[PDB]
Amino acid sequence: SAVNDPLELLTNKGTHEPSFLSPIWNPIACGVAGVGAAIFINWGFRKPVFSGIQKHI
Amino acid sequence: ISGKTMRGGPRVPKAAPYPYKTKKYSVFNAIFDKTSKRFDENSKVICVEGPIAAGKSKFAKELAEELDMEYYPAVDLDLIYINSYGYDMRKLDPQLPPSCRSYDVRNFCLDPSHDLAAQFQIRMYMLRYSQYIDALQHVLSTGQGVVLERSPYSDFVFMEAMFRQGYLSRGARSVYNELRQNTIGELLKPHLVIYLDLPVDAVKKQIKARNVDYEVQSKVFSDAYLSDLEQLYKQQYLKDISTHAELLIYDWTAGGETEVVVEDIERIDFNQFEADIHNKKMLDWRFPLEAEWCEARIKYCHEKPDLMNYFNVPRFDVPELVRSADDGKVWRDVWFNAPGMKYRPGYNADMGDEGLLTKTKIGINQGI
Ligand SMILES: Nc1nc2c(ncn2[C@H]2C[C@H](O)[C@@H](COP(=O)(O)OP(=O)(O)OP(=O)(O)O)O2)c(=O)[nH]1
Ligand SMILES: CCCCCCCCCCCCCC
Repeated sequence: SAVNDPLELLTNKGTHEPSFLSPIWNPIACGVAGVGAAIFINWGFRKPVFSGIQKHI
Repeated sequence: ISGKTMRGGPRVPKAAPYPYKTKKYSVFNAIFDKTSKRFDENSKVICVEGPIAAGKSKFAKELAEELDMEYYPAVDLDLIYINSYGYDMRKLDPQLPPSCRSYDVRNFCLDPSHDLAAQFQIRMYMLRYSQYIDALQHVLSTGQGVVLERSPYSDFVFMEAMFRQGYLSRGARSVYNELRQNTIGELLKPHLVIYLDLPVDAVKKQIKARNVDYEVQSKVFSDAYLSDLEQLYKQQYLKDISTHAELLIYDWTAGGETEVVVEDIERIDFNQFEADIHNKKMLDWRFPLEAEWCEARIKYCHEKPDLMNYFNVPRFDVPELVRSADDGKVWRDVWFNAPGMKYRPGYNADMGDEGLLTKTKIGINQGI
């Protein structure tokens, strides 16, 4: 490419393969955040950490 | 307040009693359930009173049986030293520091001049507070009145009795006065009080009617101390309460009988104080609307952690009520690692509780 065309700069040709964590990172991080939030709830109410697994699930 | 005999039988409720120990009453629960649909002439707070030894427990139980009321005995320190699993925490004192050791009523009687005794007096007031809301949860939510063996209003006289005898300093008196000014204004004054008047010597004779060892080998039960309680009661406390509650004073030198004490209650007209809306008698217990009744029931059911968190005041100038930080950490690692209080009392696997894997319920107004 002897010129830097902005149309050619912005058009997704498809040569960028997404990563392994690209479709899966946000649901597993939000699930870990939810499990940790339920753990933190059970810790602050002086329960066992893995006592109520209904809240965890 | 009609008794069992004039009513023709057992008391019938005016409506269904609210499960206040199981269902949480809040603002959104106040629409469907109303407070004043259960109130009647029997829905009044009666506090029996008196000196150290006056037969308050048997007389209060008989008054609860005859008037169809709930009996509430005087709170002792076995409510927190013995937890919900029955483990007494008085056996933890070798591991605990000497400023963090167990101190109960018999420890006051054997050692009056100890520092933590002042703490004990403050602790007793909190325990009385911890039953009085439990009194006011019973009157407002179910509609059945209660009888109290002693009152949180009736506990500053014990503080001044220790102070004039020399068991408390000026600092502990100022601290307990500050907690009383912080906390007593949120309570409703009782409807009726019964004081069992006794002389200073005869109570000592009633000490020999009990024959317990720690109250006969002690030092506090003397002539000046019981006279100090009698003077404090009859010159400050009953005169302060008689502007709100109908006071009944009986002489209890003899054995007495609870039926004439019942029959003096129905001779009192409780509707004569409702003619004036600014009357000092029954002022805290009158409510012009159903929404004010539900407002008080919300304050006394959903805001019991509020009234228990009003005790969090800072006072560091005294050296009797300040726990050392190394002693505090040692006390935490002994007391909270003990069997029966490692976790919340529902979820304790060490004491045989089963089904913890699917349990997510907690107690309403429960000490953690
Ligand atoms: N230090 C202290 N002791 C108290 C306090 N309240 C009660 N006591 C002690 C004093 C006596 O040892 C004992 C007497 O209890 P009460 O006077 O409440 O009556 P008692 O338990 O004897 O019941 P009774 O009247 O006999 O039915 O309790 C208090 O606030 N401080
Ligand atoms: C494309 C589908 C994605 C589904 C979500 C990602 C996997 C989640 C696995 C479980 C994560 C939480 C474990 C505690």
